[PDB]
Amino acid sequence: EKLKYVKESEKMLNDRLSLSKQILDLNKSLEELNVSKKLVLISEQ
Amino acid sequence: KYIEESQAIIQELVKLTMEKLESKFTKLCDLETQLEMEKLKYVKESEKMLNDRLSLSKQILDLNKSLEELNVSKKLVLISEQVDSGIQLVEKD
Amino acid sequence: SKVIVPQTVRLAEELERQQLLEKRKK
Amino acid sequence: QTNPVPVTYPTDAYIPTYLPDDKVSNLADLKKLIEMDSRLDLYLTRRRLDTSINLPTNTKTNKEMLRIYVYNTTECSITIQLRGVDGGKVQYSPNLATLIGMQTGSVNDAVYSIYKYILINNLFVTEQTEAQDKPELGEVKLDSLLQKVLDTNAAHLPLMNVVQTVNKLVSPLPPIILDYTIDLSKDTTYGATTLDVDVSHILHQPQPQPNLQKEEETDAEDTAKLREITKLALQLNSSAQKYQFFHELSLHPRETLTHYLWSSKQNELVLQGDQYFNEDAARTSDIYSNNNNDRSLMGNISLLYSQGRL
Amino acid sequence: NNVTLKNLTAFQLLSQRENICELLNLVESTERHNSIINPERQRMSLEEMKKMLDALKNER
Amino acid sequence: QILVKDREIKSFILFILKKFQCVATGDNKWQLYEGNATFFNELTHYTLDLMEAISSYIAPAMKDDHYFQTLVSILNYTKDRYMVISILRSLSRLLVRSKANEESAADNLDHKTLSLIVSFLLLECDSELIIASLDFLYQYILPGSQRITELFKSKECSLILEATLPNLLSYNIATPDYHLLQKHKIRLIKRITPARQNSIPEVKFPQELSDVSKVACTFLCLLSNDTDDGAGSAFCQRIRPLVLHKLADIPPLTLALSEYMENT
Repeated sequence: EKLKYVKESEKMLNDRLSLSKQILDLNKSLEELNVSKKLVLISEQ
Repeated sequence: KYIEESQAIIQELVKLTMEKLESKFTKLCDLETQLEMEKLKYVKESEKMLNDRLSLSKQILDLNKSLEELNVSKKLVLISEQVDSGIQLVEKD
Repeated sequence: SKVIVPQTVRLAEELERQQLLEKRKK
Repeated sequence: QTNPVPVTYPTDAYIPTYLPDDKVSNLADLKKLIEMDSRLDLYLTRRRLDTSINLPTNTKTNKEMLRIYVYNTTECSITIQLRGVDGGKVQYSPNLATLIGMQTGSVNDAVYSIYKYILINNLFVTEQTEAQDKPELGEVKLDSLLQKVLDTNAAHLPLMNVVQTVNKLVSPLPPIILDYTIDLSKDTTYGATTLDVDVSHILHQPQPQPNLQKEEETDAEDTAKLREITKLALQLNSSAQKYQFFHELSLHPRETLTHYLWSSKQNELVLQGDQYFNEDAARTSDIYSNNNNDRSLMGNISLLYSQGRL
Repeated sequence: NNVTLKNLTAFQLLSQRENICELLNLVESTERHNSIINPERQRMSLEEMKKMLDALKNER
Repeated sequence: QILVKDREIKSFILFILKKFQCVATGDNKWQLYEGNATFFNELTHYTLDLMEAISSYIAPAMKDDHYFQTLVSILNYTKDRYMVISILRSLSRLLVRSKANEESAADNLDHKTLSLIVSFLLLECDSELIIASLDFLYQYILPGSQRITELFKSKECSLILEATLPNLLSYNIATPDYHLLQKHKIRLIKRITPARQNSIPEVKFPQELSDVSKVACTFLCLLSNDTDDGAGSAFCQRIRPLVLHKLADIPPLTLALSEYMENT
């Protein structure tokens, strides 16, 4: 059980970081074309 | 004599068994504390990820609506079967 | 056969619980 | 189970505490062992309870693929299943896939995500919510998204309705579907017609382990061992009671001997209270005769006649 | 497996009579006393205790 | 009411209880002769019943109360079940109007007895014993917060409560089973109609709780109302996610655990 918890925590952290990078790039692209709002991660306040 | 030797042997055996079992209990308690620490960290991270996933899905819905408002042929689609796996801006017909 | 919930016991339980709830309201 | 299942054999026995501590020198060790056994039982029964947290995710912890070829050869729908599909992973409806952030998962994951969404946005009708601002208590106030999902123009559905709609919003994983109608002009085709489908979940084959063959054996073995221990404890009790009787006799002989005589007389009198009740004394005229010195049988007649029972 | 007044009184009286007859030394209970003690079982249990003690001694 | 106003009967009950305590603790002063055990047996039972009744009329028990000590000794000793339940009721009734700060009888409950009662909580095949243990613990932690601290001071009681209460929430109420789904396999229906696979089987939800679950809900609600930054409030936060799983599986639980979800 302990090993399972550790693995899942690490995977979630990595996915969060990758998603943050993707969101930054997508916000840049939306600003490039046109947009009124931006994607926001709740964890980053 | 017979029963006396048996008594001495039983005393020693019980003593050693008690010590062994107490050591096992100490090990198990330490391992349980470590398990609780890991579970707490996992719970925190998972709640954060779930809140982010729900909010991000709602934002994606709103942004696709907005893109349809301003006549843009693009869509925001999940790269895979979740939000955590990644999203991207694609073009369709 | 035993009476599981006497009248005075139930009354005292309700009274004490209401008293403590009122104290918490303060 | 909600009751302890009364049984026919003794399930435990006290250990006598009236033995002399000087002569018996291994009672302390036996009691220590009993305490340790109780502690082990407590620990096992506690740690065998389910307390694992599982939040809804996917992609849980390769090159293996498959190619399907179709071609008409000369000299109409096509469906294909994969048999590695259970109810453990289903396809969320396109509407539900916007409420939650995922598209494929389990059913309990969908239910948990629905409840978590109802929790994040304050939608349960509470005392405080009613006081701030008729709907009942513990009801769910619907948004535009929840209404698009449940397809109801109401506003105050209870929770059972929400979870039953969740049950409605789930369908199995869709099979492989191709539409290759016909081809009759060309000699052969061997066109592209290729499908790259993963078979990873089938070649790994994570299977459980055989059970219900040692559980019964373990239960029977433990029961037999417990019964043997209880029998030995009862034998110990018997020996201790005999010792206590002889010790008490050594302390006060006269009183114990008088008690023995009186008790023996009384028990013998009791054991002779049903001898003339055997259809031999009943069918013959002996016990009804008046010549019997003891007339405890016929003397009742008068009373029995006055009560009308007879 | 059933217990009635007759069975209970008979059991108690049998126990009393056995004890008293033993006081006067009118009974020979060697079979019972050596099936309960069972010196063969005593030797077996003693050797088992010795083996378990050696096992606990050598694991360190 | 007439019996309570009688010093003779109360003194006799106390005498019999002290004899029972002497038998239980294994004192060398007075050792019951087994030839009389039968009599004594019946005696004890009747006495305890009497005690139970009059336990309601001596409600606030002071520090050095002989009834409480006798009863806790007998509780730690006996293997009878009728006796255990009677003793638990009698103890829970001797703590009705007692203050936490004021010195009361609750200081005669060492960690051994509390660990024993929470162990009783740990059982599964006896609803009545679980309900008795939960009622005793409710009456225990009810008057104030120092008793919550004394309860959670013991590591064993804390661990058993933490592992038991959420599982007691879903006690004998037939949660929705997600195993028929994992065992259900998806094929094509054999047989001009297009090919369906098959319908995923339904999933039912419970519509009412059991008595053990209701008592556990009330206990959690009461336990949640303590001051933050103190034990008992950290317990609810350590316990919350499992309760969230339970709530997701049972709606009447969400209706019944309102006070718990408010103070968290």
